[PDB]
Amino acid sequence: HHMLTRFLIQEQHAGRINADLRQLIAVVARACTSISIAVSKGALGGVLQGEAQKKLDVISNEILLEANAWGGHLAACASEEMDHSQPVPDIYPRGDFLLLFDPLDGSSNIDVNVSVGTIFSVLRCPTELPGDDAFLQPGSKQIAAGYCIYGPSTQLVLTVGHGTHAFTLDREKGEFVLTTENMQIPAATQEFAINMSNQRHWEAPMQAYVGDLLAGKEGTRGKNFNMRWIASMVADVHRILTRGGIFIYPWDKKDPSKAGKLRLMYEANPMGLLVEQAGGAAWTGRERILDIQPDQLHQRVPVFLGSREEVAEAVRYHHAHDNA
Amino acid sequence: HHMLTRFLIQEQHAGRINADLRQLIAVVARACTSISIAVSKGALGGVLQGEAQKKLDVISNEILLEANAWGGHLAACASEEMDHSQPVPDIYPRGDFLLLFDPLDGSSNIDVNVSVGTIFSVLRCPTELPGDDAFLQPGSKQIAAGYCIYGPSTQLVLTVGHGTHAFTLDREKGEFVLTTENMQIPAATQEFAINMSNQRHWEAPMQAYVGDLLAGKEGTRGKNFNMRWIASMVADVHRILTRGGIFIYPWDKKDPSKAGKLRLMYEANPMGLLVEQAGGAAWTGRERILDIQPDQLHQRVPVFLGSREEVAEAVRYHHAHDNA
Amino acid sequence: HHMLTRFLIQEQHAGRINADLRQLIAVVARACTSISIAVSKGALGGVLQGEAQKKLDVISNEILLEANAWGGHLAACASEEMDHSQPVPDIYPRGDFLLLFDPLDGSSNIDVNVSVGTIFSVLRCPTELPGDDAFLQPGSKQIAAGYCIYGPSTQLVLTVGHGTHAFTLDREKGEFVLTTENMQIPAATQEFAINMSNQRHWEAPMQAYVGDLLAGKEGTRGKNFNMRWIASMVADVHRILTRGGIFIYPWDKKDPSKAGKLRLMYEANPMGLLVEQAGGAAWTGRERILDIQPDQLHQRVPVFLGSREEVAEAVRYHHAHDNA
Amino acid sequence: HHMLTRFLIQEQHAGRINADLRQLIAVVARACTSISIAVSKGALGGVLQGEAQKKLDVISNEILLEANAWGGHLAACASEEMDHSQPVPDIYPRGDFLLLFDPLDGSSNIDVNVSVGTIFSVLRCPTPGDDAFLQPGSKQIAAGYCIYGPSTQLVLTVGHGTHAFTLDREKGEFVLTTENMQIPAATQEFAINMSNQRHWEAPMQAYVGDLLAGKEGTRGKNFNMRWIASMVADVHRILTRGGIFIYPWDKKDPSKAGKLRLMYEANPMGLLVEQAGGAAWTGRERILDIQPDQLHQRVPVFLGSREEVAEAVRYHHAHDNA
Repeated sequence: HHMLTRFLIQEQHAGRINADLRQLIAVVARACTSISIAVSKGALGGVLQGEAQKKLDVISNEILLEANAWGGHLAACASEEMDHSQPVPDIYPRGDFLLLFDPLDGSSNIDVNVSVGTIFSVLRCPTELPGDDAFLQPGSKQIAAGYCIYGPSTQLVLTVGHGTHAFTLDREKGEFVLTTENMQIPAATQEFAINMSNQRHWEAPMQAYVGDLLAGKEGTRGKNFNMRWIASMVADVHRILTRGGIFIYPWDKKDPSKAGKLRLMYEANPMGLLVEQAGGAAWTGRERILDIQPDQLHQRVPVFLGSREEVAEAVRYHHAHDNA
Repeated sequence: HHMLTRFLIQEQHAGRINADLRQLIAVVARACTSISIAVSKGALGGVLQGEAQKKLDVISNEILLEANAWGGHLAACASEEMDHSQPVPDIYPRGDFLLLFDPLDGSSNIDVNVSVGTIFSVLRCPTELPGDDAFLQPGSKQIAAGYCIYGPSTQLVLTVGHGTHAFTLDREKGEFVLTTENMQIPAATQEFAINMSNQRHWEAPMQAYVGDLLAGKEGTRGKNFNMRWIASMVADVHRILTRGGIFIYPWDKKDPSKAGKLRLMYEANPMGLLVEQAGGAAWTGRERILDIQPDQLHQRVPVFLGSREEVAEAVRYHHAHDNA
Repeated sequence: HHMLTRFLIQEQHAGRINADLRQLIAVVARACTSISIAVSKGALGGVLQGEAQKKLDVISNEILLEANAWGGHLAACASEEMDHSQPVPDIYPRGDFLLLFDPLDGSSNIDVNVSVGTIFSVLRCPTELPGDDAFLQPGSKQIAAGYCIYGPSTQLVLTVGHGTHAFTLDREKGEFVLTTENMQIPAATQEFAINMSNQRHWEAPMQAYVGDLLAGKEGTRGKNFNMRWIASMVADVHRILTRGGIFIYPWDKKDPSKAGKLRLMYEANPMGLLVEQAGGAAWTGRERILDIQPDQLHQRVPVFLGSREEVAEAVRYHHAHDNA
Repeated sequence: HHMLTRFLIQEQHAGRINADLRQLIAVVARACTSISIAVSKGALGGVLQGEAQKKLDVISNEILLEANAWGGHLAACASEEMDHSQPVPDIYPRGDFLLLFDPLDGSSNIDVNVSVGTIFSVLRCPTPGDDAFLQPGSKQIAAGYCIYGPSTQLVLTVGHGTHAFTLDREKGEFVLTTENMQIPAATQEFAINMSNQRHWEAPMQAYVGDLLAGKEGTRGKNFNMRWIASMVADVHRILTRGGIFIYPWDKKDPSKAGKLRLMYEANPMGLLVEQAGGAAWTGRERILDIQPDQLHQRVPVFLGSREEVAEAVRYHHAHDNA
């Protein structure tokens, strides 16, 4: 059994991460392990709802505002629940990392015992007193991204720029163990995850693309598709990282001013990096997600994730519509 | 702090079950606890896929073949994986119960860390040497039904004909603890669970019904709908038992011979009883599921489950079609 | 590996126990598992003292008062804390067994994190409404005896008259696993367990025996001795079952009325049977413990247990004194 | 619940320890948690005997050789099983701490499911080799043990009292359960290996003889005894409810000044006992003031209720003057 701790040390010896980033990823993994234990207790733990999300915000903020006492090397932190990033305390040393944290992904499933998750992303603080504006970096500047999925088992999935790697929580030991090295997303797929209840709100190339999925063998695609919609992004992506697929949360006309539903800095960029590092693709329908220069901390963006040939197909429907 | 064991003893003192059925439900609860532990280990423990299902068939069949040594009171057992029911060994005392067991519900999710489940149903043996034909009873003759859902928490949901009750596994104690007495499914809902990739294969009233769901506030329904599709029936019904909704797996033309996807005896009937004991409805689109006289052990049937007003609406679409 | 449940089923197939006794031993094992969990939590869980003993009496008497609902087949129960035996409820089926239960052995160690234990003994009820007098049977009439020791690991040690066998609790599974079949106590030893602070109170042969142990190689014994005194009888005897030794709690003059410290029915007889079934000896210093016909349920008796040659030597000192 | 982690952070804000010592105590706590899990599995896990001790030395030396990767701030490490101290790797940053580690205390109990323990001691490296470890016990900046019993408990001092934490097995974290442990000044409980009686020097035999005489002798009260042969377990009882623990000089190996080791056992347990109001003496002098001569020096040990230790010392001083 190859422990996460030995894995991160090997990553330092290979020269892919320094000691500071290894220790920060350790703080996060311990935080996710704490979240895992609370979620695992269900209604017996008191965490089990907007109240469930607030309690995980509490557990997340506590661990992460003491993170520098235990090797976080953080300059600043940004939580999906808060409007602005928060500075690190003066009582502990400051480091050169910006952490973005999504404590509870898949909030509508917290009460109904479907897998939920935590998403995190690590940027570098530009070469002090970092503020909101220091977080506005393209996804390609992430130095680490990952999620922890709380399901029948607890799994940490991470990348530091050299592939995407899955670890399973050994509950007896309280430690993560490497269980899938170098996750690989097959280039093609017959499985799509999209919220089909939003069909009438999508723009035309999006409706044309899905309509062809439905037509299957009887349509231009020549093969039949199947679908899932878990409404935990972490669960849908975890399936895609395991056996391929496409996940889509596109623009829709319900809130026309909103560029999308998922947030660029907290969800699209970290999941996008994991997917690319597993050979997947991560696009808005029209452009590469990781190259967007963010304008605001909480910017929304359409998300097309997964098997790269299928993302390429979906992108083509959009470019062909724009060019018609 | 209300233990499953004490709950069942109260059910006996209340005259709703006898000692034999209480002990069989204890055997089932223990078997689900063991499955829960194996699934919680992920790739570290064993289940981690056809190989995953076979390992769960083995863990289930071992405990269930020694059930009568520990209060099973079983005359015969039928596993969803086996073509035929199996008699219990003569070495241990025989009882008056027929057990239907579905060891792994949601098999396409076993390897991707989404909630899966076990489903079980208890019939009374007619008054010796029962075979497949002794299992062919309408769902209204079930004396017990339930499932165990392996999610971020492990929960056992059960009925013996006096409401539907959810217990959460206390992993420290190894025992189930009552966490929701008298589950109730709201009469109306705005959530549907159906595999929308199969749209082109449905019959017309099914397509008209779903088309109106998609139309939402701009169509005859006057309200917008949201959807999930987890492809673990236990997870979708567990959401409905918690907060309402409708779950549909209808007839489709992909395999025109088959009346449906889900099995009447192993899936529709036990989940149907749980849903009804929580104030929901359980219909084929045209008739009450629990009144069907089964013709074969592995009979398939279309399934419309959940909020009773929404199920009623779906049924109306079909009855109106048959009458036009 | 080899589960306690399967071990007991094999013991039934061999004709050494029936189904009733197997199920009762299961009830006891389950109760010891629950005590084990409470004790493992220390001050965090509840047990942490007379209040500690009372909390264990409560946990024990609760499980044992519903024992016949789960296969206890008990006619009556006697706890060392209670003055008299208690009948089983008429609401549940009555059986043919008398259970003697010592919930907390080594009570002076409960608060200082030294191994403690539970001791139990099973008699058959003579062929209705058994009272204290039905329990007054010689230890040779026990059909089962054992203890559970709560140490750094939890282990159940048991005999049903065919050797003594140790099972280790697998905390992940919640089940006992065979870890030493056919425990054997070496005939000779160099280790003694006695409370040396009571030396001035012992009778003369007892003082000469121990004086010779102290003299070691420079005295008549020709070998040096080492000693322990834990003041948990289960821990001292557990060492003896693992690697030999002698355990002595003799008569003393502090309370001249009292024949000894340990109780014949709750401590001497069950531990004596386990030691004998492991090839050791169990004597009062003058006669075989398991042949004593008890006069009262709480009779005390001196105890010399362990390596049979060493026990024989201790007995010789006393017989030579009585004959001089 | 008050977590060890929050406890250690308050100790830094109070100015009693710095960030380096807090993180090192965290490394040790994690290492003891890992030992605890292995020991809890008994024969089911592997460790359960010299083979048991070696497997625990392996688990211990592995974690401690990467300690500086996780905030050890170690300059060198010394294990009871090894002859000499071991330097820390150059790959990781060096710190200012000397760690002495006793991975398995009470080795004769590892196979028979009686409480065993780990003992540790932290010195500061002067501004490193074996000789750098030769500091009197009064220069320890931290000491403690972890006792693996029915529960797992970490007992610790950093020079401001002695404090017990209980392992919450579900959470994997230590929780404060006895703040400011206090050893009552007097006692009626003694822990000594009575099988060694004929080997003790005269004052030791007279002292024990008077315990046995009890109310019929000069002491005027009756005594009771334990001997667990895990030092951590006997001292843990004393830290909970008083008593005296004695492993004296004896004539079986006359060259050896005692059985227990000064650096790995006597000094750390002595500091915990003193910080709980107890006393820690050789029978003739204060243990924590001894200047060690060698890393593995042995010393007689009299620990616990200070009045009872003082009584034991008086028997010896009177003998040396008679």
